[PDB]
Amino acid sequence: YSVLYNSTSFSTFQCYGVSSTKLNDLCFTNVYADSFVVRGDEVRQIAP
Amino acid sequence: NFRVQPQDTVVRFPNITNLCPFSEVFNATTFASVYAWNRKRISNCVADYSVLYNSTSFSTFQCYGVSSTKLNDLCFTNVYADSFVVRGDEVRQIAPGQTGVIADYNYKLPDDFTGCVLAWNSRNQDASTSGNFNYYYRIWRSEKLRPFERDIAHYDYQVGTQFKSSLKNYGFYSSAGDSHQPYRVVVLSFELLNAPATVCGPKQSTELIKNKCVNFNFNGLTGTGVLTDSNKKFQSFQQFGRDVSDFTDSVKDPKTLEVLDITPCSYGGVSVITPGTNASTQVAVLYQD
Amino acid sequence: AQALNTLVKQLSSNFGAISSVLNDIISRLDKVEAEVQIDRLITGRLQS
Amino acid sequence: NITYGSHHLYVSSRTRGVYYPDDAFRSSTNVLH
Amino acid sequence: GTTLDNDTQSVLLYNDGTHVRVEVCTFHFCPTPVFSASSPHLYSSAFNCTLNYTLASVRADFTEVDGSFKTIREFVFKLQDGSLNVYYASTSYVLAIGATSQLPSGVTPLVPLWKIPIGLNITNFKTLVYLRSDNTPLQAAYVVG
Ligand SMILES: *[C@@H]1O[C@H](CO)[C@@H](O[C@@H]2O[C@H](CO)[C@@H](O[C@@H]3O[C@H](CO[C@H]4O[C@H](CO)[C@@H](O)[C@H](O[C@H]5O[C@H](CO)[C@@H](O)[C@H](O)[C@@H]5O)[C@@H]4O)[C@@H](O)[C@H](O)[C@@H]3O)[C@H](O)[C@H]2NC(C)=O)[C@H](O)[C@H]1NC(C)=O
Ligand SMILES: C=CC1=C(C)/C(=C/c2[nH]c(/C=C3N=C(/C=C4\NC(=O)C(C)=C4C=C)C(C)=C\3CCC(=O)O)c(CCC(=O)O)c2C)NC1=O
Ligand SMILES: *[C@@H]1O[C@H](CO)[C@@H](O[C@@H]2O[C@H](CO)[C@@H](O)[C@H](O)[C@H]2NC(C)=O)[C@H](O)[C@H]1NC(C)=O
Ligand SMILES: *[C@@H]1O[C@H](CO)[C@@H](O[C@@H]2O[C@H](CO)[C@@H](O)[C@H](O)[C@H]2NC(C)=O)[C@H](O)[C@H]1NC(C)=O
Ligand SMILES: *[C@@H]1O[C@H](CO)[C@@H](O[C@@H]2O[C@H](CO)[C@@H](O)[C@H](O)[C@H]2NC(C)=O)[C@H](O)[C@H]1NC(C)=O
Ligand SMILES: CCCCC/C=C/C/C=C/CCCCCCCC(=O)O
Ligand SMILES: *[C@@H]1O[C@H](CO)[C@@H](O)[C@H](O)[C@H]1NC(C)=O
Ligand SMILES: *[C@@H]1O[C@H](CO)[C@@H](O)[C@H](O)[C@H]1NC(C)=O
Ligand SMILES: *[C@@H]1O[C@H](CO)[C@@H](O)[C@H](O)[C@H]1NC(C)=O
Repeated sequence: YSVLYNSTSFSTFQCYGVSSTKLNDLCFTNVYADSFVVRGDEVRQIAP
Repeated sequence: NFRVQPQDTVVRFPNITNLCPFSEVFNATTFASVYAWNRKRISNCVADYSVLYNSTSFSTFQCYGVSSTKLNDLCFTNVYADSFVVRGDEVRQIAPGQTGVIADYNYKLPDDFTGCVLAWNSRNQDASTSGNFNYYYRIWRSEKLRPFERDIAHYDYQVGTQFKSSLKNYGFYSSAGDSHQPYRVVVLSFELLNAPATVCGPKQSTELIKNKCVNFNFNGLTGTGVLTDSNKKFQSFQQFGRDVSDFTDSVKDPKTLEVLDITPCSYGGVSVITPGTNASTQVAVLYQD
Repeated sequence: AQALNTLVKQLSSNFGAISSVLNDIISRLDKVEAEVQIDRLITGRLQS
Repeated sequence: NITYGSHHLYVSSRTRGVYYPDDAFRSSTNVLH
Repeated sequence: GTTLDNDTQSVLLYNDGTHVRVEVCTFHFCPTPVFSASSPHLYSSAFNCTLNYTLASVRADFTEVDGSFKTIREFVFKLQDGSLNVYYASTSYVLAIGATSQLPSGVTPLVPLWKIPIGLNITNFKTLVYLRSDNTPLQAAYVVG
């Protein structure tokens, strides 16, 4: 995920159940990536 | 136990005649790059911050370790102002416990950070139609930065088989979207109520009232007690004294550098003697001590 | 023996934290949000 | 510039290096830090 | 500093004779940084320098004193959130010239002196001393723990 530093910047990056600084030292089980397009004011709705 | 209510209010702040350089750190002509972030020492000034209401406004005013509404009644120790320019989507990386390119390689806050983070959009000051390329950020360091650590060295790093510069140029164009627009960030860091302080809020400190139960406020530390002269010698780096429990039982007065003992107002056991209800309404009170 | 074994078994209580294991909390969270879970575990084990 | 040689020993630190761990005044107490 | 040459920044904390100055600059240091005749012979150049101010105004002369050792000056340097914290205490310690080298007995508390916002990685450090006019070292000793 440090290969994205050269090209990609995220306006929203919020992690749940895990600290973002601990992601480099962890292994992850049953990983899924859900991708879609919403409006700008609907990004806040993507949260528990 | 026998309670004594406070009657007067004693406010004791160090006497400061100067306003803090809000125009010097918020209205500066140039801001540093985030990899070479500038730190300014702040001392001997009054942190009014209501003089900024007329001119400037901030998109981000998150404070850590202190409430925003309590800033006017406090004194601040070891105040620093960190200023840099970062992209609009990297403002959220200026927070404790964050990851990303800025938090890893450019500017890291402590996990136990005490202070406030201020940021505002700096378009038409740091962006141009042809593009402003005067701002840089680190892209790689071989090691994540420790909190409040700065790396301004120029070095290359290996991308595949070639060597590229570890410093990448910000491309700040006018009308590029708010997430890609330049943002000026000011980070204020301090510590509270543990050491002598020279930066204080506007509080209009009052006279000293001794041998009475008063509501005191010494360098932002509020409470209720009785102030008396003390034969304690503070060692010039100490502002408050503690007893065997963590309780402020002495304080160095910031104007006249003498130590005042702080004593609780309520003291003494009280018991009441009564016959039965529906036998009498008269009572006898035994005041122990 | 039952008192000592109950003391041993009560270390599996979450005490309102995300986990009863200190290692899990330290591995998933940084030291700002692991601190509250560790404090909850400390309070519970001191109560035991 | 200087080629005068060096000289080093290994002494023990007999309770040296004690400093004040905080800025709070304390008297007549034993405090853990 | 870390490498103590001109590809990284370094902290220069010293007494010039009348003041205690701290300089966080990119120094092209001499192969042996040392004062010669109460004059700095520390660095050839320093360009990208982010911190430069005086911490205290103490009057320390460069005069050799004959006799035995008189005082001990103890320091504690630690890094805390990018700032160099300095603790200091000076005690009278009469140690003879040819006597056995040992630290004093008892406890002398070091008071907190300065908090210098260097903002640097510190993995190594070197000591700066001063010599006579003919570049001869004086009678002194220092301990590192
Ligand atoms: C803070 O202080 C320190 C001390 O000066 C500075 O940081 C440390 O510097 C030391 C040197 O004193 C480094 O130690 C060496 O670093 C190398 C690490 O190897 C990595 O980088 C290589 C080239 O960049 C690369 O080939 C190698 O790849 C390996 O791992 C990859 C995954 O990580 C893998 O894909 C590859 O196949 C390959 O196996 C590494 O990425 C190396 O020569 C030695 O092993 C040795 O460790 C430290 O690394 C530095 N510290 C840290 C924590 O990394 C630092 O500059 C100071 N800061 C300032 C501002 O001065
Ligand atoms: C370089 C760091 C450095 C430190 C930490 C330092 C601290 C320091 N030195 C002092 C005095 C002093 N200390 C020294 C000298 C020194 N003492 C030293 O720590 C060193 C290295 C020297 C020599 C260069 C002398 C001669 C005085 C002045 C005494 C006087 O004026 O009466 C004092 C007491 C000031 C006072 O009582 O008003 C402090 C706090 N001085 C320094 O020069
Ligand atoms: C910088 O960005 C470039 C792409 O623009 C990245 O370089 C490529 O990285 C991949 C692995 O992700 C390699 O297989 C390619 O060979 C690289 N490209 C070239 C042309 O060499 C690179 O990872 C980024 N560097 C960072 C983020 O430090
Ligand atoms: C920040 O600095 C700029 C530049 O000096 C100030 O802009 C000037 O404001 C005055 C007063 O309104 C005008 O007369 C000038 O024309 C402005 N421009 C220049 C180039 O001087 C701005 O007001 C300052 N803001 C604060 C809060 O001090
Ligand atoms: C740090 O600041 C001091 C004080 O300004 C600088 O010392 C001056 O250096 C100039 C140029 O050599 C001399 O003309 C002055 O006489 C010096 N002043 C004093 C009081 O010594 C010093 O060079 C700076 N350090 C740097 C830039 O590394
Ligand atoms: C292809 C996705 C694979 C996911 C694997 C498991 C998730 C663990 C890594 C999560 C981090 C995702 C990228 C975050 C980048 C943050 C940089 C920034 O702050 O801008
Ligand atoms: C201001 O504070 C100083 C602190 O040294 C004190 O000496 C002085 O008396 C104070 N001024 C007034 C007018 O009380
Ligand atoms: C940096 O140091 C190197 C190695 O000693 C030297 O060759 C070079 O001239 C120095 N450069 C500067 C700008 O001081
Ligand atoms: C460091 O020095 C170099 C060479 O003088 C210069 O180009 C660069 O801008 C400097 N970096 C800073 C001041 O951050």
